[PDB]
Amino acid sequence: AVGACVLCNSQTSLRCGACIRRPFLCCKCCYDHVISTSHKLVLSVNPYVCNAPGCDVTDVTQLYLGGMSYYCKSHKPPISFPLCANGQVFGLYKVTDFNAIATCDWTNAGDYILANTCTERLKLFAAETLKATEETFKLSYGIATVREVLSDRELHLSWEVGKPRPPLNRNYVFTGYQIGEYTFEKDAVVYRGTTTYKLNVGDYFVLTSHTVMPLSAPTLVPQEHYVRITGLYPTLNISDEFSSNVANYQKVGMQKYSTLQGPPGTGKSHFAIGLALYYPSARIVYTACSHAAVDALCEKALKYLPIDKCSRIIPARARVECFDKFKVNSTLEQYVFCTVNALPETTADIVVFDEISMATNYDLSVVNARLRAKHYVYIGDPAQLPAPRTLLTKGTLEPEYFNSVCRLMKTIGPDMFLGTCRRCPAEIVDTVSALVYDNKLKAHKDKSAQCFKMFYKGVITHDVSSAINRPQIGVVREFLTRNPAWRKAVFISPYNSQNAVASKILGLPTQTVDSSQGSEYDYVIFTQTTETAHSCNVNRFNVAITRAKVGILCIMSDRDLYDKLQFTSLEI
Ligand SMILES: COC(=O)[C@@H]1C[C@@H](O)CN1C(=O)c1ccco1
Ligand SMILES: [Zn+2]
Ligand SMILES: [Zn+2]
Ligand SMILES: [Zn+2]
Repeated sequence: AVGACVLCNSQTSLRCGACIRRPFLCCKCCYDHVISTSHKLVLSVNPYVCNAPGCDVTDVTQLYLGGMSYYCKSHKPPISFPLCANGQVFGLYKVTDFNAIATCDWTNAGDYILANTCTERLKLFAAETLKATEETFKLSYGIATVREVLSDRELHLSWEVGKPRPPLNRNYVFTGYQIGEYTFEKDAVVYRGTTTYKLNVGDYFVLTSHTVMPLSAPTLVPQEHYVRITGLYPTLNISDEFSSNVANYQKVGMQKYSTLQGPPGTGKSHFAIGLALYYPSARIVYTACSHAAVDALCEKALKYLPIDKCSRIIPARARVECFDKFKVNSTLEQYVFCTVNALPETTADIVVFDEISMATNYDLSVVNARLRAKHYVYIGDPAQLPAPRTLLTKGTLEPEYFNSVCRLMKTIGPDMFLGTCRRCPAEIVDTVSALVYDNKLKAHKDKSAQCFKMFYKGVITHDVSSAINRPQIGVVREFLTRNPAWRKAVFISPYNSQNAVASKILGLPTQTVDSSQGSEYDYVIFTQTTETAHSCNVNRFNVAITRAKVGILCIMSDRDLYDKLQFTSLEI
């Protein structure tokens, strides 16, 4: 019970017993906490509760010190001192923002704003607290039981009465019972098992709530600026292919950490892998939150880096199919590609953390705790999608509040910015450059004259809360008959239920805006489906239209985003 104050580091025997994390609070801070919030239980070796038998007084403001013991106003001895007095709570070794983080339910955006504007120790407190709250919320959902098995990829479920049903999509991974993790999509429903198993009737599935470990390392280490490249040894013979990033690679060796903003198709993977060719002796650990982002770094490394010095770290609890061309789980190889949740405890000359808009402050801290590096490089784009905040229902979370890295990129600017989009036809580059990049993103490709927009509200239907717009899919079908080259297009929408309907009617491969991030396709057909804050989110809109290399067809619902699209308008 002897620890350090989460607000001023002063040693104390006190912990808040009403806080879900039970943080150590010193005498000065513990008082300021209990007197301002509903939190009145204070813990030490022994809790601050009335020692008199049968007495249920646990409020520290109603308790006193009777010799070396604690009693309430009804049981205290004549010579007794209040525990709460003189701006302090008695203990050993004798904040407005800490109060709000400790008591908030994490359903408002203002909660996440505070979690990113507070001090560094409060960012960790905020991140463990939020993650613990997100986990305890998983238990609130009802158990799903197999009623009947139709085929190898379709079934019917029975839900627990009195408990809400969790939204059916890929963002919700059930744990089957220990018969492997499973996922669901919309009485015909689709079952998806990680471990192949002959679907058992009666066997149940439950969202496996994982334990929230405490945070020790900061989100960002303290920044250091050096006079020369430190601990890294550059080449002189540097491939012309990567010469455009030499000044930026040197910037990386002259700072403890650096931020890189890379809009879609500006060369982020190319920069990440090229940094290994610039410091050829350096041991680089490549990390991201998702397996897809780590796999995209593996694909780029396979093309430029020696395969024998690469290793893809895969957790023994192998959830989904990932990169197979490196030696698996060899932590000591020069190049280690691994998700944040699977990071081993090791050191590196450079740590590259990719897809930074998808990281939370919890992930930022874990990386600093498992990896001790000479240099840390954060790559991503705050104009792209953030990690889903399952508890957030009220307010919109702005890019400067995604995490510490995003906050820096939106306030003091990124250290480096990849200014030329090489993927998209100019119509798309011109649209997103004005929308989210302050006109600083430039097009490399010409206008393709294959970027179309159509304003068509259709009819909005719902599969619970996930939306469907069948008339917008009907407009796509009409378009495909008249433009059969577009049959090679990927259908994209902000809703999985819209995607499910379009998969059956159009036969095109399907992808939500959120799962399309990081990928590129020749042709994209996007239906906005609705005009909600979700389908109108500028970061989501930016990701949606920057997936295309050649052509895009946008069937729009919102007049605003439709008018901003610098595309050829279509009629019907
Ligand atoms: C990369 O951006 C382009 O290619 C743009 C859009 C394309 O339609 C024409 N273009 C020109 O730069 C240009 C200058 C003079 C005549 O055209
Ligand atoms: Zn304190
Ligand atoms: Zn508390
Ligand atoms: Zn009492």
